[PDB]
Amino acid sequence: DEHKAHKAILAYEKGWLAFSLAMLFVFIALIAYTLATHTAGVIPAGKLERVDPTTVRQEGPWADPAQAVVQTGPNQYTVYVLAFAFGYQPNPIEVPQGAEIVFKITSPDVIHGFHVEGTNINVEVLPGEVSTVRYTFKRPGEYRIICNQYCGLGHQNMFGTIVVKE
Amino acid sequence: SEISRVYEAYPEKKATLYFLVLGFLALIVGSLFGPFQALNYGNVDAYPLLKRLLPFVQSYYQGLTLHGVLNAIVFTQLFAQAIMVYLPARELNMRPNMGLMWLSWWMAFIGLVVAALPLLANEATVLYTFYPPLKGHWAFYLGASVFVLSTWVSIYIVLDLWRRWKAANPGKVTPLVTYMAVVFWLMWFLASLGLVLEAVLFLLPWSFGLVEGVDPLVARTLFWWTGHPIVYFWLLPAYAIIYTILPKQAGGKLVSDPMARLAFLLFLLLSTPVGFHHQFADPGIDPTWKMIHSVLTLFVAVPSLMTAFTVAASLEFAGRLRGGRGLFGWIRALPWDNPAFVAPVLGLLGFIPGGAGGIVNASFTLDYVVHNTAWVPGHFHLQVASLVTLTAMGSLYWLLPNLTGKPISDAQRRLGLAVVWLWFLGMMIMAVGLHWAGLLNVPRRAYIAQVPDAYPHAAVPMVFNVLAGIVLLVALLLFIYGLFSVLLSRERKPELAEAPLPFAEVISGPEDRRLVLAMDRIGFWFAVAAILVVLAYGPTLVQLFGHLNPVPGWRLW
Amino acid sequence: EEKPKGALAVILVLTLTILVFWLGVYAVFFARG
Ligand code: HAS
Ligand code: HEM
Ligand SMILES: CCCCCCCCCO[C@@H]1O[C@H](CO)[C@@H](O)[C@H](O)[C@H]1O
Ligand code: CUA
Ligand SMILES: [Cu+2]
Repeated sequence: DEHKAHKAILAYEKGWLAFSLAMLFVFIALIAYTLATHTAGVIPAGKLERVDPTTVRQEGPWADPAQAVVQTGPNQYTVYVLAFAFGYQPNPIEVPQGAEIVFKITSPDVIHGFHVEGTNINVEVLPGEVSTVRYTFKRPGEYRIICNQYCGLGHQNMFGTIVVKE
Repeated sequence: SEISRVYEAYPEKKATLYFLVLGFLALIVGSLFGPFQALNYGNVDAYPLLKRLLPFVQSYYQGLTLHGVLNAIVFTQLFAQAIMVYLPARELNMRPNMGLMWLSWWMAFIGLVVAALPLLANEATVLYTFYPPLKGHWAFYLGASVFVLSTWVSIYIVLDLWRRWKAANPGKVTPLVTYMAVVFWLMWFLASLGLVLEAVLFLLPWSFGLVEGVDPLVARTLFWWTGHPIVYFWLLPAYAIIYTILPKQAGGKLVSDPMARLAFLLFLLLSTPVGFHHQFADPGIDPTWKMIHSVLTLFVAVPSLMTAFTVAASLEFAGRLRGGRGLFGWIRALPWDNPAFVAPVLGLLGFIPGGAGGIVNASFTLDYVVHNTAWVPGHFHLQVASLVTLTAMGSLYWLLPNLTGKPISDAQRRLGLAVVWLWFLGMMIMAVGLHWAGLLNVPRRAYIAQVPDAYPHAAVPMVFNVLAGIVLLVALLLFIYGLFSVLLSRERKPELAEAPLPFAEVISGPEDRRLVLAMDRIGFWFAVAAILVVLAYGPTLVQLFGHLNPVPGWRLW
Repeated sequence: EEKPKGALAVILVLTLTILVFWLGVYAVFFARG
């Protein structure tokens, strides 16, 4: 008693540890899996792409909202989005379902979130940097963009729209 | 000029009390905003009423800043400074350097006041994460800096206690509580460098006018270097108490000294090099490095997995000694009549759903589902707002008397149980509401009650948030009532202020020795922990600092 | 006395809860891919 319980516990402890680590490694495998699939496109680009937040809507790919969407591949469309103090440009964003949409988002003021309700697109938008994420819509419709990073008093009203054409 | 002979003999007792009281006052003020934040997520807008009561409040966001800052940063740090200095002191029966101890209290107090001014004045509504380009008043950054640096003095105090004890006990293994405290503070020192670097290199010169811009990516990369380990900084004081005091309150013993040392050692090693799990959705950070940090994060979960079994086993053991029946008999044998026992046990119950949430958030690609949604706040109220806070509240039943000599009537003990059950119950209901809403894409840090029709599909979970807000409001009110009924009475049995701390006995075995001896090579393990931080952050930080792109600040409130 | 049935029970619940959360969100991840 007490010294008997000591050995037992310490014994099942080692078992519990071996099991736990095993379950963790399985998770590590299932995560590796996702990184090999098409779903891993939502992982922000790793390379640094600097830009000036004070001249973003004056000169460059984000200057003219009309040239936001641009076919860069047979089925690839690059959308230059601009998340700003309480809104998204262009609004709405119009793209074709089934095509690989490569978003390149930046901000002219503070940090914003870019969360496309219904998808895995969830990337932070930083002033002076370009957030590059790839995604392929498989269902047409109006997907709503929600800002999930506090950016000021109008933050709760910062929404955007993406129209994937059938 | 000391009316208490007890305080002359044990001065650390007085400094500890000042840390505690300052900490709970902060907890009370910050918590006032909670119920309103819950109603808000319940789609109900009660702010005009709060605005009528607390006129200085200008918005949902200023209140959220006060909430996070006063609760997650101030209350938790002061509780840690009080516990991780006093417990090791009483265990070793050695006096901390008192000139330094009081100096650390004044730094925290002066730093808190200095920062509180701008906060209360709506000059820094940037949330407890204060992410640039959002620019707050210089007194906010200066106040926080001093407040946090208070901990560096705390670190020095305990290392000093430790060195002095080792000199008077040559060849003896560091006692358990002191061991936890030492690796705890050494971990914090390594962890705090991120924030110190952010404040010294960017934040402070930025708010003082020396520089006009700050690179957002490196600012948040440095922030999270400290950002994650700080929640372990919030947790371990609770863990020290759960491992070394709870078993005694339960009527049992800690079934393994070596296991508790190992858990804490793992924390010293793996707490800091995992910050990228707070940056999965960030650009400019290599995906491979994110995977690596994702892996080191799953490993940091190991210590808590061990803690779960060691503590559970100690509780079962205690339950048996009390006449524990079968597979669940030990559970009913425990002292559910003692709040010092119940508060932390409930905290551990909700910690299960809490840790599961964390493990999810830590799986790299899976974070894209819940990042910045109500799910995250759902996760952490189960961790810090419940486990840490309940353990702290519950420990008031043995700690408050031990420091003041003030007894606790049976009425206060029962009021305490009601407060504990409600807080726990309330937090659980809210966890369900926030997690549910999070899966429904409702964002966090949002005054959504102001846009009623923005989230219709979150109909039922909003109800749970309204219920939680009411339940917790009642619990909070009762806590205040009871806390002050204890600090405002004059009954004083000096003999109980002189009683020893209710430390639990520890069962030891034969194999302990050599394992315990290896873990006591603190200098070695410290260097190892430091090397991991250099390997997990060095490569990325070198590249960010070679391509800094600072941007202008903004005020959008 | 003997085997820690209660402790094992607790970590069993901890284990199952972790699986529901993980597998549950791992599913949603793909549903939104
Ligand atoms: C004290 C406070 C906190 C603790 C502890 C904590 C632990 C974890 N967290 Fe976390 N966390 C994340 C991952 C984890 C992981 C893997 C763990 C682990 O350390 C947890 C391990 C826990 C376990 C494996 C459970 C063990 C269970 C035990 C020990 C209880 C057993 C019960 C017993 C013994 C009683 C039985 C009683 C009877 C009567 C039978 C991630 C992602 O990787 C994010 C980013 C999310 C995002 O996208 O923004 C995150 C975000 C946060 C934020 C938001 C910060 C912000 O504002 O942006 C906060 C405040 C926070 C706090 C805390 N977090 N976390
Ligand atoms: C009366 C109990 C409490 C209630 C009802 C409550 C409620 C809430 C709610 C509804 C939110 C979400 C706010 C939003 O996303 O806009 C929140 C956030 C938060 N809470 Fe609490 N809370 C309580 C106690 C605590 C305690 C005790 C702590 C820490 C020790 C804490 C720390 C935090 C933190 C750090 C945040 C995040 C702030 C941010 O995102 O900037 N809360 N709380
Ligand atoms: C900015 C540096 C400030 C250094 C301040 C050093 C103060 C020295 C200690 O003062 C302490 O004050 C407590 C009340 O607060 C008294 O109860 C305690 O007996 C007294 O010793
Ligand atoms: Cu933009 Cu919140
Ligand atoms: Cu973390």
